Amino acid sequence: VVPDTKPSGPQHTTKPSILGAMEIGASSNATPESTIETRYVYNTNTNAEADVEMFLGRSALWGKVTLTRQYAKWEINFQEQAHIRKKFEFFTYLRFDMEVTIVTNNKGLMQIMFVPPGIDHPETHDDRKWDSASNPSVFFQPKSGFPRFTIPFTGLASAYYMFYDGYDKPKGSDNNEYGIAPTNDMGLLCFRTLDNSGGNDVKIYVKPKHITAWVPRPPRATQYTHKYSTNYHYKPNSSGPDEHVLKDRHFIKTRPLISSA
Amino acid sequence: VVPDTKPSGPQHTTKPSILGAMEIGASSNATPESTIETRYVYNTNTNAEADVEMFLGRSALWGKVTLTRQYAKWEINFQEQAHIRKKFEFFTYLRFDMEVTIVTNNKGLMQIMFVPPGIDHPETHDDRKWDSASNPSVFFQPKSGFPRFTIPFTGLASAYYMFYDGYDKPKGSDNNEYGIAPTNDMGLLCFRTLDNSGGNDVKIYVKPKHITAWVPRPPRATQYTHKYSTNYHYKPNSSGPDEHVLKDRHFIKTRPLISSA
Amino acid sequence: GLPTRLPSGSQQFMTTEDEQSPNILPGFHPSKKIHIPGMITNVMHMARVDSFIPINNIQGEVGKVSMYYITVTKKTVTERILVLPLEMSNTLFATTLLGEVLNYYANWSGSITITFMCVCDAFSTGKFLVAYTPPGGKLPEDRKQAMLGVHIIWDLGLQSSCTIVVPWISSGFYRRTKADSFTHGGYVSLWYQTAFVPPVSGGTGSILATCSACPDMSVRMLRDSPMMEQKNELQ
Amino acid sequence: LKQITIGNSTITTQDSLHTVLAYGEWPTYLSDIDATSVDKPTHPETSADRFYTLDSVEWQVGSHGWWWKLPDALKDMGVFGQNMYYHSMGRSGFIIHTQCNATKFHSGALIVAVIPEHQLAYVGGVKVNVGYDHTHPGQSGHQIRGPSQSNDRSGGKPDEDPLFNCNGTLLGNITIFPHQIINLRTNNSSTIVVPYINCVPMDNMLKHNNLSLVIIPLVPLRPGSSGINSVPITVTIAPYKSEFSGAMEAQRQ
Amino acid sequence: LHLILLPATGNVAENSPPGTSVHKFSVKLSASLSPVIPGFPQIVNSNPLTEAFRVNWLSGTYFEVVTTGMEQLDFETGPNIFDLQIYVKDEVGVTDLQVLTVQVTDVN
Amino acid sequence: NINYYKDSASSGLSRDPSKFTQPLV
Amino acid sequence: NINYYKDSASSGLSRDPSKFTQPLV
Repeated sequence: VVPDTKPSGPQHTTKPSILGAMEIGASSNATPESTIETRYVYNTNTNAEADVEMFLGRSALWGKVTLTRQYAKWEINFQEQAHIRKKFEFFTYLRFDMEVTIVTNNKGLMQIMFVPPGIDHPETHDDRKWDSASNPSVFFQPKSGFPRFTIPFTGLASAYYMFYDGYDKPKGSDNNEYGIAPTNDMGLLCFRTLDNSGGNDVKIYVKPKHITAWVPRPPRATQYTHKYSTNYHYKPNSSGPDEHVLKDRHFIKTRPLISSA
Repeated sequence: VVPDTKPSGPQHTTKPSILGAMEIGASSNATPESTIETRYVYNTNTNAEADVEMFLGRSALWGKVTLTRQYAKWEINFQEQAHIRKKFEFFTYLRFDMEVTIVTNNKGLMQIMFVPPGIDHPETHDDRKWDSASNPSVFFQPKSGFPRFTIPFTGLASAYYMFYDGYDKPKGSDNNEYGIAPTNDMGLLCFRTLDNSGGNDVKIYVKPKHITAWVPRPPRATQYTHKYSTNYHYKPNSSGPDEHVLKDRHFIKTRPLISSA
Repeated sequence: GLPTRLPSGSQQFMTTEDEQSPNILPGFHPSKKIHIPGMITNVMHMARVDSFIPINNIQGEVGKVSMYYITVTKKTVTERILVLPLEMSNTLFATTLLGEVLNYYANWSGSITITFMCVCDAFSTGKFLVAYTPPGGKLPEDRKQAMLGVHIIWDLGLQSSCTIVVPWISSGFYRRTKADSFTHGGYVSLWYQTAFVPPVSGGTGSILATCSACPDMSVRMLRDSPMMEQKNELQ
Repeated sequence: LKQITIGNSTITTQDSLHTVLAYGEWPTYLSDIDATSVDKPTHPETSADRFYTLDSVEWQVGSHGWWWKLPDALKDMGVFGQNMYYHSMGRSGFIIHTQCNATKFHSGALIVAVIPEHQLAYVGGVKVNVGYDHTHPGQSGHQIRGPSQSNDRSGGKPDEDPLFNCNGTLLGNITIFPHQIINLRTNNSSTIVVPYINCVPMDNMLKHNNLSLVIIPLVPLRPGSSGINSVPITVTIAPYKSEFSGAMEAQRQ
Repeated sequence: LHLILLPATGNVAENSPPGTSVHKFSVKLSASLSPVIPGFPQIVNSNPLTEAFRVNWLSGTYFEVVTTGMEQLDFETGPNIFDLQIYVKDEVGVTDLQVLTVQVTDVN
Repeated sequence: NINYYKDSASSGLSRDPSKFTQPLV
Repeated sequence: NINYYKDSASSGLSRDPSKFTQPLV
């Protein structure tokens, strides 16, 4: 819980608990007992809804796909949906198992093949690569059930890189890849339908659990432009004769006059 | 249980347990042992069906909606259904968690997004605002299941205001809002269908539980006219040249003659 | 067979539930957890770090670093320098660490810290009155009215930063994040206490301000934040 | 007063604040419980751990800021650089010391921060990885040059807007990082101790830059009554508790 | 009175011709609609001391800060930053001082 | 507190602010 | 008396008339 408020009478002190220093890079400890006359207040609120586990552990949407010919593919990443990508880009390193739930409006009999990294996925339905011996697969009938399965932390390091300030190839190389793109791939999910019944919309809800965030950061203050790319200059009109005009798309509203708001 | 009846013989007392006073604002304690000759009667009835928990805790209907284009919206309030609004307007302050059940005749795959206060809801189906990261959402298939979820007490005070005799803005303000309308909003539920199968009728049954009623009141003795408004003058015919005639719509029946009923 | 019943709410997928799920990839051994410095356990710990407020966010300054400071000078008469309406949805707070954490939550209840710093020469001095008009109270628009609420008066010398602790004055127990008229938080107005006297005739001083949360600040009802949008599709 | 002595070199200050300790941890060596390679790491400990002072930059009216990538800035600073090039991996904490002093007539402020994984944004438009040559400028630093529509777009130039931290996040929230402020009114230097912050025990010192030192002129530099319109800023970085492993040929060309 | 948009920072190029703009500000008339004295708003002081900042009149209640060019801006020599204060003043008479900071860009 | 899948990664959700706000020596 | 959702708000229904009928001093 949060601490209670202590009483505070009139104080005439020579050590001001108000005059701090912003330059020292430390925040002030000034509680309202230092500025005014407080009363004892049994305060029992908790920030239990703010800890990383309950903050991120809510099973948001990570990606949508569309079964074209009873087949669709999705490479696991949080980079497509800005709302959850921002909550992740709060922190630098994150370590979490994830719990994938598939909300599909299809009807019939579907199959999900979690392709671990480094192998070839089925390039279409009724491919030979679907008969797999070791690639873990999930069968389900969308009516009567939502398929769900946990992927443990597949990291190749002690955490996930939300931001990576490095490359993967040495200096003189030519196809160097900035960012977190090479640092990790979580495989991919290949969906197919064995029947013909339902729609084609598949939503992948992923819930980070057993989270352990590592380095806080300034939350993203600009709308994204690409994935894995942390650009923010939006090039809105590529066709017209202004393509070289780059919007900014921030969220700082302006007020008409200071000292009047 | 209720107390047993005690025996009572012929009494010639000088302290009448009958002559009370209505002016003192206290009800009389006169049990039938004070007026007549009673016998001991082992009486074991209970008023267990009358306590606030079992009186209000019955999961009544709170609102209906109609999925227009696979989309409908409902702001949580007990103000639309008079039968339950009356049982609530029995008391002044009420504190309760509520358990929402959705009875939909739709077929397919629906989604309910409980939008907490202060944010923008999805203004239609296939809106971008549906891919949310933190707004708690409920997916279900109406066949094989009735979705149900508990909303704890979201109060901003120690109870809910059934009646509020105040405004929200100071005196000189212009859009002051009388009543309980500003005192609280419980968010809203946005329904959509991902398939196309079923009907459009959605009923929201809400069950107050862990109730704690606080101040009794005279139960509403007139049919309602608006919500949040506690008016009772019904303006029945707005079109015709009588619009300025206001019915009353009370439930007091008249008898032909007193001393004859 | 043991008799079981499936009440309502037992074939559904609620995004915010807490269930166990079958582990795909069994026997999988995650890489060891090494000690990385800086571990965080609670986002409110982010909401307790001071962050600058864009106090000069006028239509010519947004997008420029000059939107973080306002310029004060020597004026003969008292003036209202700056007003910050305590609304954690206002673009002043909604862009700082405090506000950007609090905007994920529908309600917040606690005390705020606001640390004013004056960046000027070593010979410039001055006194400012930092007043907080409690909820329900009109914007002061005169120092004789502003000084009746919670206010402090900070000098300027050998130490430049000063903190006003906006205390938790409220009727209810929680104050809505998206500011409305019922739970409004009041205003924080900065007034010239005696002046700002620079060492020259036309000297100026540039004032900044940071906001943070006191240890007794709390939040509830996590929601989507209005401080992020997605209109395009990320490719 | 203050004095910081690492091997062979000494830093002295007179109007200095309390030394910031990034995330409350001092730089330490790699414990056996956290190590993953088998080869024995090398510990220079006196020829690598010392104050290498990079070039001085010119703080003018209109300078938007400078950022130094680490350990890339020290890649040619003595035996620390020589070990960076001759070892497959390496970890090191740093002791970053910033120095700027003007006068009792000058005014202004610098927000001196230390960003782990400062993944820079592209200078705009199409999806293009920022060039290797630009996020690895060496000790010369990188002048920020400020935002504009006329900045070059070729070769993956990094972002030049100092308000958005050159990465998309607002300035002023940068104070969540281990930082300090050089207010020419009160202090004239800033010291920051940073441990090795990375999710892996050691990684290549050339491909990956863990830290990034960023100095932004929060408030411009007024000359006041004195004809001095610019002041030099000097950055004196010192590795501390550095260790490398996996010897090999020089990763130069 | 309220000087609209003027706590603010300007930008002039080094080799700027006489008459080039620096900033555009306006003025609110205190909701009694007393106009501004025809000579005002003006510039009372500069930070280190300066001319060549004249405050012209654009059409309406919009004003503008314009370098008149009587003094030359050479950024490679000083001074480089100016802090002008603007004094709007209306008929009934209620002054308002606000400060405009002028920075001189470095034309290569 | 039962774990029905006999595995650690299958469990549900699991459960000092001076590292920031005071990172001084 | 088992609580299957490990939470208080998830439970089922929970469980002196002189404050009225005699509010005298």
